[PDB]
Amino acid sequence: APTMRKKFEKVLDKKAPQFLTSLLNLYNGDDYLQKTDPMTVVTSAMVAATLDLPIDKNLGYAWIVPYKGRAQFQLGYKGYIQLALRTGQYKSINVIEVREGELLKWNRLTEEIELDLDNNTSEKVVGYCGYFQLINGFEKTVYWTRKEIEAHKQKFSKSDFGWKKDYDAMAKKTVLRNMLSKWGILSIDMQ
Amino acid sequence: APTMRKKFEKVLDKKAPQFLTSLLNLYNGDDYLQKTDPMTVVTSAMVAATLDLPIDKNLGYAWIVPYKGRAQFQLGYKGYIQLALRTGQYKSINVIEVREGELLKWNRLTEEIELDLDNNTSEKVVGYCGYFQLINGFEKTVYWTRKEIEAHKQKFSKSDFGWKKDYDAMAKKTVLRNMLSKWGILSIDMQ
Amino acid sequence: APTMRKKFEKVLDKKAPQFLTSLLNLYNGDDYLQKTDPMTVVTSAMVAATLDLPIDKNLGYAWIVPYKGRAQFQLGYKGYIQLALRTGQYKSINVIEVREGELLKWNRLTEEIELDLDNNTSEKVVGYCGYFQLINGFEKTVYWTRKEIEAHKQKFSKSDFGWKKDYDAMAKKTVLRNMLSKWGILSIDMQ
Amino acid sequence: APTMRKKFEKVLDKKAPQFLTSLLNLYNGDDYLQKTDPMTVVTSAMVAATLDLPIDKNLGYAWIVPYKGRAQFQLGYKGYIQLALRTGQYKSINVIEVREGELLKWNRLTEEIELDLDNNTSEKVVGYCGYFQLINGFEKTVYWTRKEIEAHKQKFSKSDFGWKKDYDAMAKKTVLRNMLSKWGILSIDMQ
Amino acid sequence: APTMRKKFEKVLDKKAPQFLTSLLNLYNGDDYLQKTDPMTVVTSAMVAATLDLPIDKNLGYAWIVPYKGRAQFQLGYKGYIQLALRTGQYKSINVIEVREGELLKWNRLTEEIELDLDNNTSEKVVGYCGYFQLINGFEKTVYWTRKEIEAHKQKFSKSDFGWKKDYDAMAKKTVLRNMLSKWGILSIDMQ
Amino acid sequence: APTMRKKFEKVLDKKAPQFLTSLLNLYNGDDYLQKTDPMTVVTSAMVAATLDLPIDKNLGYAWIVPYKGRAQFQLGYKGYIQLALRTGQYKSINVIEVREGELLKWNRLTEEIELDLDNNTSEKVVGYCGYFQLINGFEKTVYWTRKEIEAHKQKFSKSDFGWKKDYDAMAKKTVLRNMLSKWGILSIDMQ
Amino acid sequence: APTMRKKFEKVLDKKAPQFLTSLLNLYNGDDYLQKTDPMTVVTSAMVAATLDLPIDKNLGYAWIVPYKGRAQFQLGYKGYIQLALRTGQYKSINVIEVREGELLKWNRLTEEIELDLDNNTSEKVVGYCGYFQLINGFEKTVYWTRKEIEAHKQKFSKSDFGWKKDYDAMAKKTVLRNMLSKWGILSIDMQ
Amino acid sequence: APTMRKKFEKVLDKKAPQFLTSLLNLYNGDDYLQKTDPMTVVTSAMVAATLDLPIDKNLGYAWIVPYKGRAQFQLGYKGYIQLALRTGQYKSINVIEVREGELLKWNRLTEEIELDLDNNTSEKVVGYCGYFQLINGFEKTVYWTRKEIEAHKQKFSKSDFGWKKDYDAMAKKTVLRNMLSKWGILSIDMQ
Amino acid sequence: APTMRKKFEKVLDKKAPQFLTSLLNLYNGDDYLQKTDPMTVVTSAMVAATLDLPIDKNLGYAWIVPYKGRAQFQLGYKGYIQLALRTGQYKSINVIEVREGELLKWNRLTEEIELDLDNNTSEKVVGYCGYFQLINGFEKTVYWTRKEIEAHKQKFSKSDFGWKKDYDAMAKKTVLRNMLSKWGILSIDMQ
Amino acid sequence: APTMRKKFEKVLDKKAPQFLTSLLNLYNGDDYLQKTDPMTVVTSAMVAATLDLPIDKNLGYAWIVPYKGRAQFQLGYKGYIQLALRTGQYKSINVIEVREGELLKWNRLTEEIELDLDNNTSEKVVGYCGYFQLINGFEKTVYWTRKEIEAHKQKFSKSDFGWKKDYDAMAKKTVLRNMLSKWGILSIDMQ
DNA sequence: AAAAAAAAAAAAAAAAAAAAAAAAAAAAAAAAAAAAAAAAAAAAAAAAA
DNA sequence: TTTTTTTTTTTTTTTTTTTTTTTTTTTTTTTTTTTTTTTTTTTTTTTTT
Repeated sequence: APTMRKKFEKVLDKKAPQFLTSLLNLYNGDDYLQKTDPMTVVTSAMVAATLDLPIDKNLGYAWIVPYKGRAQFQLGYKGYIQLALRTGQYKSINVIEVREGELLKWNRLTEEIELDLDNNTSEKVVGYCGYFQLINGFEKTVYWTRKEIEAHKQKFSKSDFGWKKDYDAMAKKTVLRNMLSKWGILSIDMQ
Repeated sequence: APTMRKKFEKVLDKKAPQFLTSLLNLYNGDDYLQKTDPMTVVTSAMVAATLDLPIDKNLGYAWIVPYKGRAQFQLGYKGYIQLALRTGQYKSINVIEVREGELLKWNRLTEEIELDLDNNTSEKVVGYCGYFQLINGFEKTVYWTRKEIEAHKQKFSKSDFGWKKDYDAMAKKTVLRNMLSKWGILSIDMQ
Repeated sequence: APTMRKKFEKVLDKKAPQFLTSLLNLYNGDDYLQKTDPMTVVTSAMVAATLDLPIDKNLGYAWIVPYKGRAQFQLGYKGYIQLALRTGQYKSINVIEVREGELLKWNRLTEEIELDLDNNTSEKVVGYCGYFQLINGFEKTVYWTRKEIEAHKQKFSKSDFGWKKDYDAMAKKTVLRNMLSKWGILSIDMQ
Repeated sequence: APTMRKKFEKVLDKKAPQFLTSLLNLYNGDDYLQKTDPMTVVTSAMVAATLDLPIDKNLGYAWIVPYKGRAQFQLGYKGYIQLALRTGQYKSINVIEVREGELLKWNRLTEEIELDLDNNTSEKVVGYCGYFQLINGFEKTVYWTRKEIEAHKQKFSKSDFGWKKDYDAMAKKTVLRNMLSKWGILSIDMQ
Repeated sequence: APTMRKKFEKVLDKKAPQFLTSLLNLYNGDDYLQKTDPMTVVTSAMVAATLDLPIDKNLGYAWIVPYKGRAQFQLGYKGYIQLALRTGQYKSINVIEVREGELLKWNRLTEEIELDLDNNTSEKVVGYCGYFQLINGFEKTVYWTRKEIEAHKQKFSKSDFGWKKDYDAMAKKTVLRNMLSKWGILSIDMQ
Repeated sequence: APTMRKKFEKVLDKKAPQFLTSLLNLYNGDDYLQKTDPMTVVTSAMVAATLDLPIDKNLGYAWIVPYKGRAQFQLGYKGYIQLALRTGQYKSINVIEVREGELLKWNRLTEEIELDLDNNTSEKVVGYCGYFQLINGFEKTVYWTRKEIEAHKQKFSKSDFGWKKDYDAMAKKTVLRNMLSKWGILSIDMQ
Repeated sequence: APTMRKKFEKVLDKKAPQFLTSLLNLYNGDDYLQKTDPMTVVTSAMVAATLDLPIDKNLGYAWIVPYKGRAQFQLGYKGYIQLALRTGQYKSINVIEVREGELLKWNRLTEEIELDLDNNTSEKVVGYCGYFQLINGFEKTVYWTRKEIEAHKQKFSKSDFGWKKDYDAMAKKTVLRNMLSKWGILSIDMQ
Repeated sequence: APTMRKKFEKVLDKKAPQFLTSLLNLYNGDDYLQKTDPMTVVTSAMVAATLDLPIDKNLGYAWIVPYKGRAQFQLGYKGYIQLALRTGQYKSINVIEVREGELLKWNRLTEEIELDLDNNTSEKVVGYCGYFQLINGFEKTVYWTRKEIEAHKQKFSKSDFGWKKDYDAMAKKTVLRNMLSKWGILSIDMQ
Repeated sequence: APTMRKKFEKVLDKKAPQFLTSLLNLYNGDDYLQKTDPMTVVTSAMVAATLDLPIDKNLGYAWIVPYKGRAQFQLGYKGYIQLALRTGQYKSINVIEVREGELLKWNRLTEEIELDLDNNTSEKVVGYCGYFQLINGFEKTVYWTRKEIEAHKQKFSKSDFGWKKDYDAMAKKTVLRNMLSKWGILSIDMQ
Repeated sequence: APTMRKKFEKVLDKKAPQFLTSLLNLYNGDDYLQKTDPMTVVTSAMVAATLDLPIDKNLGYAWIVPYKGRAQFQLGYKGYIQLALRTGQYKSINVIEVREGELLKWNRLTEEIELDLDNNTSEKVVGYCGYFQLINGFEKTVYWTRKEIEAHKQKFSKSDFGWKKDYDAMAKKTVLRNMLSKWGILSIDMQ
């Protein structure tokens, strides 16, 4: 038992600046966590700083969100990218927007898609595509339409300010985060 | 005997942050493990952290479930994906939903299935299909119907909250986890 | 002599986490190995961890069973699958259940079997079939009836709890393990 | 001379785990090799591990048998199957039991045999048949009677425990091993 | 000159395990080669391992026999079978024993022989027959009597232990090896 | 010019083991080639290995004989058999000994010979006969007497050790080799 | 034009070993081609190897003879036999020597000759006869005397070493080659 | 149109070696075709190789002769013999020389000629005779005198070197070729 | 309808080389068919090659002559001979020239002609005679004079180059072709 | 019924080239059959080719003439000659022209006619005579005058181009065809 | 009854460099093998420009 | 620029046996180089029961 306590104390002392920065950023921010127990907020900042993911706004790697008076540590859509890059096994990641009259055919069985880029008749988007390929040959491609993204936003999202000014960025972020979370390979320790 | 103790101590010291993160996440969670022996919970967290599978909720790789006052470490449906990707011998993994009037014929002997996608008469699903192919030519395909999935859920599952709002996700997860567990090739050490 | 000792020590040090995981899982389990010599259990865990086959329950690759106060390391019905996949020469493996009024004829000399699937008059099973085919053209097919499986279970099996709730799974597992052990090609090192 | 020593050392270092597993299995077994020179046992384990044929009991590929105080490495009836499959030129191998009133005629010159299967008057066996066919058209068929098998067992076998409980398995194993050893084509390196 | 040296070195390095196995088997055997030059034994093992014919006792493909203080590599009666099967042009090979009152007539010009099998008056053998047929229509048949085999054994063989317990096996082996050596078609590289 | 050099180099690299085996067998043999230029011996071994005819003693397909200080590659009496079998157009080849009081008449114009076999008055040979028949109907028969064979041996052969112990084998070999060389159809590439 | 070049290159690559063997045999031979252009020798070896007729001495199918400083490819008296056998339409070919007091009468119009064989008064030859018969009924017979053969040898032959030791063989070869060249039917591709 | 092109291409590819041999023989020959268009020479070699009649000098079946700067393919006096033998309907062909005081009478109406052979008074020739007989009873006989042959040679032949050394061979060749061309039955495809 | 198309296609494919040879000979010839439709020329070559009558100049069996811009296939005076010989019912065919003072009398009713050959007073020809006799006894004889032949040549022939140098050959050819065409029996398929 | 269909199909397949030649000749000809049903033309060509009588113009054995929009197969004046010769019972056939002052008397009862040939006073024809005699003694003679032939031509013939340039040939053809058709003996199968 | 007829003459061919051998043969009979511990679940998501 | 949810297991233990035998032989080549020549000629008519 004392050995685990000493190891935990050493780990805690090794990562003081991240904890200090997270606490200072939380203090300097707005006042929306005043209805929750401070112990939960401290624990959330602790676990966030343990994973080398500060809570500073300029990076957007993690957040603290209160649920029923309890603070929860949450991962952003760039934390998955950070973990995937820390894994060190990826080769390519990309996500683009398919406009009107670009794709030719697409079947979900063989995951084969063909497009005719730089040949458009209008200036409105029709769908979005994402694709990531590893080093050992594994590849994955997904394609979403506007209706599915709208349904997902209506079902899950509970805000409308961000989705109004820039519709494309939120859709791209959702596609990227879903593709990376569901099928990606993640790791914690950098190699 | 002392050599094995030194090796075990070195292995323990090498993976402290995962153990710390798992313990902190368990502490910050709800109070449902208070009726079990803490030693079993500590051992379960230990073995979970040994396999590079943290117990944090944002990843969903493993769980701790108490059975008859004894805590047990359990693998999720993404842990199999993680192990398969760590193996480094796969080429493709996929699972889709076959809607009404899509498939033509299917026999379980030769595992040959043909479908006519993008040609539907209704908007209700009829079945689910899964398919994974390796690099050395080995392929595997499975097909489930709604009745079999309903029977499996009635026989094994003991909850109904998740199965109500989104029926398709649970069926896809069950098909994927069964196909990967029964016939897949798994490994622990990354290559 | 010293060179072999150094090589053995290096091999031992290379595979510490598997040994640690196996020992922890054995400790966390029930108390049924207390009537045997601990040295035999340690040796069995050692050889099990040497072959990249952990003893964790969630995988079911190997077991430790005591016989006359001596612990023995045993291979499950998925260890054969793992070794066959590690070989890298297979093309297809399958096992199905032949119901009432499905097969037409079957002779054990030429190993030729014909069936009329999706055309049944009842809902009771009559037999089981297994078939595996390699890449270089070698194929093997076996067919068992209910009477033979019942006789085998009565002769060899010494438990009845598992065979009661689900009769089909045990029969399929027995057919698969027998077909893979008697006629399959196995290997230890992954290619 | 130094070049051959370096090559031998490299070959030895390449196959350490098989040697370790064989030695551990020999140690964990019963005490029947204590009347022989340990150097011979070490050499036998060495040559057994050189051919990718471990000595573990669960596989039954090879054995170590002491003769006049000297240990000898011996091939089982599955080692021939393993070598034949490693050759990669086979198409079919089979062995069955001919019961009472099944075969019609059989001549040893043209190796032509005809049978009327699934038409029996009793439940006692009369003989055994074996047949293996290659890819380039070469085929071989053998047929043994009960008297010849009994004479062979009396002449060569020196134990009776195995032959009592299950008479058919030993006869089938003898037919298979004799047919594969005398007329089969074997190889060491996998292709 | 350097190119041939590099090619020879590559060929030597490609076939190390066979050489190692042959040397280990020679070392583990009895002490009868101590009166000969070790260089000749090494060269004989080298050429034996070059032709993919190990010197292990369990296979019986080749031997090393000392003549006037010089070791010589020799082919067994199964090496001819191995080479003939490696050729890939054969269709059938067989050898049987003709008992008393079985054959009717036999002339050595047209090589036509007729027999009445399964009709015997005694239980003593009278002669032996061998027959091999290729794919392109070429066939060859030979027939030996007891007197000729006895004369050959007296003239050439210099041992009597093997010929005493089992007279038929040695005669069959001699007929097979003579028929395959004198008239058969052999090859070294497998096709 | 470079293309022919590349083709020759590829052909040389394709047939290394035969060259290595021939050189090793020549080295392990007696010392009778020490009075000749090594370049001629190397060239002779090269051409011998090019035709898939190794120089090993156990086969007796080809020899190296020095003439006036120059080594020459020579074909044995089995090389003709090998080439004829490689041709793939033959149907039957045979050679027998005609004893006293067996043949009735023989004329060299129509090549018609009749004999009364199995009816002899003495045990001394009188002549030898050879006969080979193709598939397209072409047949050839030759008959030699003792006087002609003795004259040929006196005129051409320059040794007497072999001809003393076994007179019949040398006569049969001479008849076979002459009949196959003068009138047979030969080919190099196997079909 | 490129198509014919590709076809010629493929034909050249298909027959490399014959060209290599011919070149090696020419190199290993005596030095009598040093006064001619090497290009002509290379072309002659090329055309000789194109017709599946190697230039090796042990076969005697073709030769290279220099005329006025130009090498020429020439057919031997066995090349005609090889081509005739490749045709596949022959039934019988023969040539014999008619001794003193054997023939009775012979007219060149109807090509009818009668002889009384095995009835001689001396041991000196008087003439030679040749006869070949096809399958469709066509037959041809020729008869030469000693004077005509002597005149032909004096007129055409320019050497005397071969004609001295063995007079009969050269006469038989001349009769055979003339009869086969003037009236025979030849072909290049084997059927 | 494409079908005929494919058939022509297949026919061309089937007969490459004859074309290659003809071209190589033409290249290796003297320089007398340098004043003609190469396309005509290529076409002539093509048609010559199409009819299974190579242009090699050792056979003398066909020639290429330039006329007014245009190369022409020409048939020799042995090509007619080859075609007649390919027909498969002939029974006998012959041509002889009638010397002084041999024939008795000859009339051109009934084609009846009688001679008294082996009864001569001088050693000078007087005429030539040719005779060919089919299988169905058709026969043809021709007889030429010296004056007619001399007139034909003066009228048609434009060279004198060949006609000087050997007068009889040219006359026999002319008689044979005229008799076979004017009245013979020819065919292209062998039967 | 499809059956006749398949049969026609098979017949076309069976006779490709004749068509190819005819087309190549037509191409290599002079330019006199450039004023006609190529389809007619192709059809004429097709029908000419269908009847096993190539259009090569060295044989002179058939020709292509343009009439009013339309190519026509025409039979020569040797095609009738070829067809008559293919019939297989003829016994004798002949045509001679009757000189001055040879014939005695000739009447056209009974077709009886008598001549006194080898008794001439001048060296000028007076007429021509032709005679052909079958096997079943049918005979036919015709006799032409110089005036009738001159009248026929003036009426029908439209060229004078051939008729100038050799007057007898054209007259003999006309007599032969007229006698064979008007009264002969012809057939297409060889028997 | 199926047997007759198979026999008809075999007969059709046996005579393809004649049908092909007839169709090609009809196609290459002029356009005068375009007003008739193609089925009738095909049937007429079929029956014409069935009787071994091609429709090619160079032979003139048969024709196709349209009558009231229906094509009809017609026999020429040489088809009767062909059938009569196929019968094999004839001995002589002839037809001549009787000029002015040649015949003496002629009565139609006894069919006796006498003429004084080679004794004429003018150069104009007066009549025509025809005569054919069999082997068994049967003879037939007919005699026509100019008036009867003119009346027949006026009554039956409907063209005048042919009858103008050559009056004698048409009269001879009419006499021959009438005499052969009315009184001759005809057959279809050759004997 | 639809039948009259022709485009045909000819050559470039003689011949040889083949006789032959170094092969007789053996070290091989066979065994240690029968099979079991297996069924399954905890999962749906979002905070971003 | 905005804050959730859900549930807890089960079974069972082994046996069998050990070897043998024996070693070689044979020897050596030959011979010789070529030739000859180059074309021609000409194109449609007719009908229907």
